[PDB]
Amino acid sequence: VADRYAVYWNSSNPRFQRGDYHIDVCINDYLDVFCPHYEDSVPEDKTERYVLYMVNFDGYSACDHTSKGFKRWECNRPHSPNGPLKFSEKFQLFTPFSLGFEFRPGREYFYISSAIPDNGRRSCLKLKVFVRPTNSCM
Amino acid sequence: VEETLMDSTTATAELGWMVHPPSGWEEVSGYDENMNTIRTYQVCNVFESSQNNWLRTKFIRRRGAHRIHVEMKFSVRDCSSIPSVPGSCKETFNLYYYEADFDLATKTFPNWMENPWVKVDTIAADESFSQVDLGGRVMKINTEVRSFGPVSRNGFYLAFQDYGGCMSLIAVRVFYRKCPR
Ligand SMILES: *[C@@H]1O[C@H](CO)[C@@H](O[C@@H]2O[C@H](CO)[C@@H](O[C@@H]3O[C@H](CO)[C@@H](O)[C@H](O)[C@H]3NC(C)=O)[C@H](O)[C@H]2NC(C)=O)[C@H](O)[C@H]1NC(C)=O
Ligand SMILES: [Zn+2]
Repeated sequence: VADRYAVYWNSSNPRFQRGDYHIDVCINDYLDVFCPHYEDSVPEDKTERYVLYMVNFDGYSACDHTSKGFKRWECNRPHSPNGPLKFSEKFQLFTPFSLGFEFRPGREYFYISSAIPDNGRRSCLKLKVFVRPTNSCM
Repeated sequence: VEETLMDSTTATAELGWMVHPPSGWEEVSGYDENMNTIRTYQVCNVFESSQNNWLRTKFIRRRGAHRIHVEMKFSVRDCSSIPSVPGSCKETFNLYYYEADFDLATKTFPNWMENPWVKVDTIAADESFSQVDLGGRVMKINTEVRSFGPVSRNGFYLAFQDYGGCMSLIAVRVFYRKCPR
């Protein structure tokens, strides 16, 4: 893309339906997660809600955050005002805030979600982020 | 007695504060001392020389105050805990203010320098963070309060200047005292 990568986190997105959604980024690039958004004319039953976790590979592979991940974001507002609720992650080297999140060139990071109304925790929506080595990034 | 003129923690939206150099301060999601979600600002260009990063708040209505108090909550990373240590890394930032009868601030309007901006002080942290801890965050957020008082105009802006540090401006609370006595 460019420097910011938009990810529409919903089951209708063909990118997630193919199950291998991943993005190649460089340090300081951003990830913008767009939560499922529905107009007010929806019974909130077909409305998707998720809790997003940052997990390790095994957690990513099994769709399980337990003992292998951190709760990251909550898509709990399917009727937010100005468009879809949005969460952003900057692939920075050093966090200016205590135990914040740091990333390193040449490493892979993973995110998975579990539906709030719960569907079965089976084939979760997931995303792999590959932070490119310094040699690749310009 | 205390009257709040502005409090970044009650935003419940986006702060939208002005950043002179876009490559400097940036708005990011953060946490309060009592473990709560708020909007914060951070800068960490420790690999770039000649840093002079500015951050400007919205126009703040005076509401009958002359003596303004600024409560700042922040975290500053220890320059020695950051691998490539050039020597320009710093752990302090300056606070300034600029009063005006109207908003009028644009993106260039009030020059970004000590000249038109009045310096309140150079803020230092009593506790910089490197890592430590072995159970969870419990204490690492600094709290510094300063005052200034020429303020006679309808409102004023506040500005924070970074010059090569790695820090996070967690919260800013502005208030004045209108003693009933
Ligand atoms: C589920 O995921 C879908 C796939 O990502 C989402 O579809 C995308 O919705 C976006 C709207 O936020 C579109 O982006 C732009 O939106 C603006 C509206 O302000 C339009 O004008 C633009 O034309 C449109 N495209 C751009 C970037 O110019 C995406 O285009 C659209 N993707 C496609 C092609 O399907 C769904 O919104 C999302 N739905 C749920 C359930 O939340
Ligand atoms: Zn790839």
